[PDB]
Amino acid sequence: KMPKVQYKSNCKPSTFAYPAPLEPNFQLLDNPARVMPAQLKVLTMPETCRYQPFKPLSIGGIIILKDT
Amino acid sequence: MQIFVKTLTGKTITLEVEPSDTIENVKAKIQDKEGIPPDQQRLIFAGKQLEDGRTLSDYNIQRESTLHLVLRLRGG
Amino acid sequence: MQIFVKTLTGKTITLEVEPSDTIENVKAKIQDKEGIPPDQQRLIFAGKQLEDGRTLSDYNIQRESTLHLVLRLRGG
Amino acid sequence: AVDTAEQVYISSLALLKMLKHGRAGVPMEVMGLMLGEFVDDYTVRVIDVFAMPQSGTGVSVEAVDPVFQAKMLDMLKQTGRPEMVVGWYHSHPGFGCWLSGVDINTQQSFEALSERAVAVVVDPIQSVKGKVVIDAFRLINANMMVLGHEPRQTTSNLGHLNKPSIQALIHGLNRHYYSITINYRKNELEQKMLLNLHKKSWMEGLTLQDYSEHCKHNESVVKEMLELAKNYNKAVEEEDKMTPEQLAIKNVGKQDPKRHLEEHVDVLMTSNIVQCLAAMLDTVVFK
Amino acid sequence: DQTLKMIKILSGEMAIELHLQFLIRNNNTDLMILKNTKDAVRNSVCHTATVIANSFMHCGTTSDQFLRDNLEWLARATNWAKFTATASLGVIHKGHEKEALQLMATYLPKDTSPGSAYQEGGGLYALGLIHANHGGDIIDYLLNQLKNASNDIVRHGGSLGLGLAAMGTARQDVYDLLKTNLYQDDAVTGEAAGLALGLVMLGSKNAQAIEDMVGYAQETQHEKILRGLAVGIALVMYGRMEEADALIESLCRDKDPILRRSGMYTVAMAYCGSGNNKAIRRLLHVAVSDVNDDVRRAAVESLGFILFRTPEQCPSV
Amino acid sequence: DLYSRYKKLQQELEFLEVQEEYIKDEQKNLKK
Repeated sequence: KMPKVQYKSNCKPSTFAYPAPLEPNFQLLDNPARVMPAQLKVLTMPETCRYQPFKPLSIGGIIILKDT
Repeated sequence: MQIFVKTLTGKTITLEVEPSDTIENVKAKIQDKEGIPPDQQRLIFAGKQLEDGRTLSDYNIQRESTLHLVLRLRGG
Repeated sequence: MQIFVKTLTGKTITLEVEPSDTIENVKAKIQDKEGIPPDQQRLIFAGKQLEDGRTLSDYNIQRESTLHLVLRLRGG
Repeated sequence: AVDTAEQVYISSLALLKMLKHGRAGVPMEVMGLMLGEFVDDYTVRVIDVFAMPQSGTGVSVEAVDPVFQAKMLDMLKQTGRPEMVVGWYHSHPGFGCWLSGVDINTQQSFEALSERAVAVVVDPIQSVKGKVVIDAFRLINANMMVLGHEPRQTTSNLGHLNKPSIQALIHGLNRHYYSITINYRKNELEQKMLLNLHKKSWMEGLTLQDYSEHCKHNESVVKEMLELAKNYNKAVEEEDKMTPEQLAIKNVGKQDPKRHLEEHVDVLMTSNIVQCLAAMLDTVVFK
Repeated sequence: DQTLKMIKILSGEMAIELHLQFLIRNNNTDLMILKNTKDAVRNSVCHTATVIANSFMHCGTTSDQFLRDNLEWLARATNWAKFTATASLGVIHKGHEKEALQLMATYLPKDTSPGSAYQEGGGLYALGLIHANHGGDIIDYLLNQLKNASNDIVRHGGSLGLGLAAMGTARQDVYDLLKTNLYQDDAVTGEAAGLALGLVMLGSKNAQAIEDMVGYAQETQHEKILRGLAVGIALVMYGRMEEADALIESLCRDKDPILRRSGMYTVAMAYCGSGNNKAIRRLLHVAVSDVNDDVRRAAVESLGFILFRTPEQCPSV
Repeated sequence: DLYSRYKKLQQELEFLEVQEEYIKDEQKNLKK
């Protein structure tokens, strides 16, 4: 099973743009997000949640999320 | 009865014929089998080039003998 | 001495020959026992094609050697 | 269905034969027949070629009588080479490459007897020291465009590596017939023995060039070096007194001393080195 | 449980299914580009270009209405194009394994067996793209199907599918069947067999198999087989670096252009990621000096594989 | 860092002189 958990970007949204076309700096993210490999190092870790990343975040792929 | 012919591609052709058949009838049968215009095709046997009006009988041909067929050729 | 001829059909035919035999004569035996005329074949021997003016010894073929054989259809 | 990858292989011997025959009939359009085998539905090899006798119309030629080829196609099999015929060729001298409105007709029956047939064309007077102008063609039936289809369904890049000339495209080309790419079948042995062209006898390498004319040639060349050296410094003095834009024009009418001088130095040194080396080798190798 | 750990970690079908779920739920795309191209198609080349291109946009998204609503336009394509078209379906449903066999069986006209055999011949190929490594029983299934040897179109599609689905396994049965399929010396079977063999023999540096497969390539009339196996004899040899040198010193010694071309791919694949001085030196040298343009291409083509760990270098050369 | 000041210098020394080889061959082929 997967838990519902959230994150946010630290940076201007245009950097993570997925426009599909025809200022904040804290845009949130849900459990799985399209994250550009160059910008993994600028996401806000889920420090507000009760859950914590056991894998050192700012890395790709799946992580087990420890409830605390 | 039946007769054979061969050509420079290595192709062989077999015709049901009778000794009374004229050379022009043979040419007609060849076109009926393959569609070639009778004036572009030419026939040889016994070192002799054929002519239309004679017949298998007077050509002294015998069962299953093999004629040679050859093609007209020009530039232009 | 024995050799084996694996046809494209999968049928493998036993051929008895000798090093003094020649490829033309193996083709002759092939026509004898399978009817197929001598120009309708290619002999592959899992390598270069065989050539008819050569003896079996020229290919260093030995007892129980095996070969595969393909048809040689020409024209159409 | 046909495709855009078919490939034609020709031997060296067919090439030399075709060039010689086409060049001999230089004012007119000679003829010939070519033979080989279809090794598979993607590639065709032509192995050898033989000429044909014609009576020539002013515009073109027609094969005079078929008994000749009926003889030939069995006369030579007594010496191997059992191959069947695969195509024909004619030469256009200097016109270019295309099929005329009657060449097409001749190809029609070749294809009707065997659907894989080919036509070849060569240019013996425009081909120079390379880039011999050869091409290969085959007809297409207008039926396919009546359906609105196009021939040669395509699966690969390798057919589109060349473009036709404008002159070839004014004539029918794609609206009547299509071309096939060609390459040259080779082996090492014939190359190994052909490069002997213009090799020469060993003895030629050890000759001393008539010591009496050698000095005459030398001190003939020195004289024009004199008369040129006395004309060099004028063109050195005029180096800058006029606009350089017209300086190119200053060359066009009148030979310049500088460039015209140094070829004499080249000649003198090239001769006088080898003339001196050969004498030493001789004065050691014999007694 | 330690019992289910084997499937959880070594099967990893959980991970495949999770990636599928991610891609299916988070599918963002816009077909308007495709529609803008749709009227520009005027020839078969462009038609096949579009029908391959759109499949790239839909990798594993299981979305194919763009075909259903353009079915009669698609029916304009013919011959090998149809082989491509059905093949592209395998890309759209990459992963998706749990129903895949039935899914394509929904559309595979196997009982019809059309005289346009392409319509089935490509389906096996598609089935290979789905199971790019999780072959398992599917492997044997495809192998069993090849036992029909019905016609060389299906023989081609089958050898492709099986070679992909069983890659690197070095399963003996597939090596056997591909060997016997190559020896037919046929110009449309033998190259596909060669490729599939390269796939299943991946990285094995298997000496007896190499000595086997170079033999036919030394002496054959049909170029297609050489133009296929030129890849396989590189692919078997991955990463062994200097251990492969004996092969290289032979291939670059060959006079047949196709084998010299293959040598380039082989030296490329032997030294991936490491800019070994002799590798770069020889590979660059041959591009300057060979007489045949295709090998001159493939030579410089090979550099990218041996440089990719240091992108900042390549513009310097 | 101080060890990279040796490794990178070795690597550039390696990469240079292979630049020399193709240019040396290319000038030969060009006139040909």
